Amino acid sequence: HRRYDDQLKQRRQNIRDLEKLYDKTENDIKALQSIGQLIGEVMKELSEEKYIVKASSGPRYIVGVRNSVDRSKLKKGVRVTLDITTLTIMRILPRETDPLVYNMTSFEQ
Amino acid sequence: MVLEATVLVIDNSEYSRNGDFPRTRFEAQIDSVEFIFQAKRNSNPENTVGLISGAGANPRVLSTFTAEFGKILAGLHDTQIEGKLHMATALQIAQLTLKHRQNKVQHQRIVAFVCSPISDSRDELIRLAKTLKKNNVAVDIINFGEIEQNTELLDEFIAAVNNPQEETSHLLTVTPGPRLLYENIASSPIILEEGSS
Amino acid sequence: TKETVYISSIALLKMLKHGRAGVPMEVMGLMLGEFVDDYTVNVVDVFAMPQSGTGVSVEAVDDVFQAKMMDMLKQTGRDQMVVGWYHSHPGFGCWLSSVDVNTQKSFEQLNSRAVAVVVDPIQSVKGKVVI
Amino acid sequence: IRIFRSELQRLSHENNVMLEKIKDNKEKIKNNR
Amino acid sequence: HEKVTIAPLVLLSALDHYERTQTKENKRCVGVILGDANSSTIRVTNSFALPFEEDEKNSDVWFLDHNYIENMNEMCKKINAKEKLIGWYHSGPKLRASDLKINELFKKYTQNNPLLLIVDVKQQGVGLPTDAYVAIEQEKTFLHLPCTIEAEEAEEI
Amino acid sequence: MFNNHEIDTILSTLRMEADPSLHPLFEQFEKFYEEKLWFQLSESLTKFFDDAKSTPLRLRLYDNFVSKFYDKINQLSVVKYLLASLKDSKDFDESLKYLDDLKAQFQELDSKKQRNNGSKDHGDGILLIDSEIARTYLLKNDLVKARDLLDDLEKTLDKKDSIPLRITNSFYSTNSQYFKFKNDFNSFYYTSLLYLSTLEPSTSITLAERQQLAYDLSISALLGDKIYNFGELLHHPIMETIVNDSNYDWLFQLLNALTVGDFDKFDSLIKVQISKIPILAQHESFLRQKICLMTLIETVFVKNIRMLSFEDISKATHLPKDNVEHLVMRAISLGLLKGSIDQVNELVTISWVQPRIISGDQITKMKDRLVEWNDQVEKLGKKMEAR
Repeated sequence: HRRYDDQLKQRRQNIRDLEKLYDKTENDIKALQSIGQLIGEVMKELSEEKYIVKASSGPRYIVGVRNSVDRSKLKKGVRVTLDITTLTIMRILPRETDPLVYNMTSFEQ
Repeated sequence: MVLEATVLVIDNSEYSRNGDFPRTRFEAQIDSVEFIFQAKRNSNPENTVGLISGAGANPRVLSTFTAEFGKILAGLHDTQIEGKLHMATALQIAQLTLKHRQNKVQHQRIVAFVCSPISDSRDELIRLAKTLKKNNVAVDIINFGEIEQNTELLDEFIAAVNNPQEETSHLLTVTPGPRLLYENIASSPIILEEGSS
Repeated sequence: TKETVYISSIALLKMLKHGRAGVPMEVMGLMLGEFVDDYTVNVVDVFAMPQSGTGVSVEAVDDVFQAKMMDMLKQTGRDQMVVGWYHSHPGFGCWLSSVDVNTQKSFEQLNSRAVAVVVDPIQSVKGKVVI
Repeated sequence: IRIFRSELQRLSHENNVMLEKIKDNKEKIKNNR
Repeated sequence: HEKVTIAPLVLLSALDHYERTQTKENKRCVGVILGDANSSTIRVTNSFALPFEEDEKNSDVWFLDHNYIENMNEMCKKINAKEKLIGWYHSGPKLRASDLKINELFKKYTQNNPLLLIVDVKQQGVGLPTDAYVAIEQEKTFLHLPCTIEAEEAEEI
Repeated sequence: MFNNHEIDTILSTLRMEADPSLHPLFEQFEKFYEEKLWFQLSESLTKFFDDAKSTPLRLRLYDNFVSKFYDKINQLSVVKYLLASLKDSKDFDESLKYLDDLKAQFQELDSKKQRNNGSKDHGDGILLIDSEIARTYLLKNDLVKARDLLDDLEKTLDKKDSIPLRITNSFYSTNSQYFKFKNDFNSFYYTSLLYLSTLEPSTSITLAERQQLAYDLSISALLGDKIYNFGELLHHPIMETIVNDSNYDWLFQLLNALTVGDFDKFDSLIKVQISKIPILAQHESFLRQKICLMTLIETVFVKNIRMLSFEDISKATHLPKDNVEHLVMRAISLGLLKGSIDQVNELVTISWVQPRIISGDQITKMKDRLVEWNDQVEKLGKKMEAR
């Protein structure tokens, strides 16, 4: 009676403890296949769907947008996320070069 | 000893709202799955047991043929106690389940439980009995119902199929209450004994 | 005559979808169907393989994953004869895959008429569709 | 009596069912490193 | 609202399983769409068939293997991680009583509202050879979402 | 009928090992009601086909049998009948004394089996607590304090999703008498429409409650200016299931009253209760004109040109030119219509808003667009093709 009661609780606790560990492994391996992106800075505005930027990974390349990309917030000198394949602006990033939270001391309150 | 492929049928009906039978019900069907699987897979290799449900919410296939009963017990979980009753639906599903199967050229066997008198149609169940006879299908029917059940579509379904005993169908009646469910089935031709070819 | 590969509608689109992940990375696949020399050449179904740590080599293909998948080809009507192994590579001037050497020489032992297909442009896409 | 024995044997096999998922997940992380 | 985006890779893939299996008017090929239903734009980047069997005598009799459903979805994760279960597709020009009973199967492993797709090999009348519908209840209530087709750069060219 | 007097007793004296711990007061007090067929919450099986409004005197006994009901049939017998059927007792003296009884018993059921996945069945013990909360605080403290607790019930309906629709019915059941005692029956009319859409299997109702239900449905449409009119109640199987007199005929009298426009037929057959409020006579003028205002674009009229003068609308509404100008302005102000009004050229332009369920007059006029456009296919269409 009481012998199987102690093993019943120990069996259930071992399942829930290992379940959270196996769920993290399955979720982590799904993010390891994602494709990276490039980074560049806008030099001068060419046209609406066509821009002239300067990439940080190499020389300059003519770029553009893809879908649901805001073209109103894109100005000269604004750091943009460049696509590797299509070579277009995807995400929107602020303007920074050297880290300001490491080389520069940053503190709150 | 026993080399075959057996499909299990777990169904619910208007009479599934009970569970007074010894003290209970639906706990005997789950306990009967563990006895059938251990008497087959452990007896001889290449023994796979499937599980289908032709009642409750929707007449779907719970667990197909495999070597582990974990997915079989998972199919019994999250099942409506009270649901629609179609017995003849599960008969055609089990035939299509045995139609496409791994490791062909085996002995087809179907084990089903009686949760109700099964009044649907007369001539429809007659053609279903003669169809399974030409394909050499083993139909295992264990009658429960309320006390005794005779002169109905269940007896007419057996009389239109089985001339031969071990090669087609059998008959078994288990009485609720303090009775051994696995012992009466073990001595019965349903499990072990003969009928495996 | 020789064997002139005829690419079906789905055969061209899946090759671009299998090599969709990364410019530098690489995948593989198996061409299917049955055909006879002097005309008929056809590829019925194509399917990819998981990317391993060895890139593309004789140990890249997984016979365990292939056998488990091959059993699913029969029930769906997808089962055909394997006519070759198609790959995806970034491409070079000559010998577009530097890690692929000993594969085709082991492939010609089973069937001497089997070929191997690689998608050339991989971000170089033009619209003449050079493969 | 029968409740503690039936629930223990059920959760004992279901623990191995969860172990069947990581068996394939182990080969997934080894190939990506 | 939401819109259904069907890639040309999916539309041409469903047409292949019909001819190779020698499917007549008595059978309808069933398959599983793969994509992302989280956002308002539903895109299907992958499709595959399943060993489905149809019975016209009883609409409640269907043969579907759940083992091939979970295995193929897990094995195809190595290609792209953006492919999950957003629903399923089936063949045939019309919706019979057997289609309503099979709607609650994939809903167990599907988080958001599943998506239904009807592939027509004949394409008789007007446009839209593939119509998309959503399955939701308050009685089953189906709504027709706008059907658009958008592919990648190399796929459209 | 001996069904509940025998089968219920035989089941307890035979199955469930030996007895389900039977009390001596069970079979002793069961024969007091004889064959009169009052089973005092007949307890599942017999209760399914047999139901009445009789007040149970066993309330101090079967209330503790819930533990016996789990192994008996199902826990769903509590939400279908028994504790859920206590609303038919019409006993207001028990108020606030059944709160701890009808709550803590469900709190034990929620803390025992059901956690996330639970065991055996699913989808139980959710609306059981929420059903008795709104029915209690509706009495005693004023409706202002009762609405504060309805916000937690309203958020549950939008968030939680369950198969049974009792969650929707139980929330609007108390909310019905909220707007019934107050003014603004437009919100009460929209609530009254949500009770009956399609339920075949559920909501067991006899001819007694159908007349009580039709009362709240009818009164909702007296002052209600939205969503068609009383004819919607006739579209549902209600008027055929109730009596045709005793102030239940208001649907038949006010049906033609919105066409002929005679107020002496309805006001003569009613009492002084609803005739004292002048607002009731005002809303009857809106629905009378809305029938003709929907004909302005395409319903009946042939040429399909939208124009209305002050003389044509005055004869249709049986109102002078001064009162018809004010009636249209008040109709648009309530959100029923849109558009503008031209008094210089005597032109009335009203945008189409309120739909209608009528049909059969649009088939001929839709053919006009079919025939007139088909002539350009043979003439203009074949001219560009044969180019």
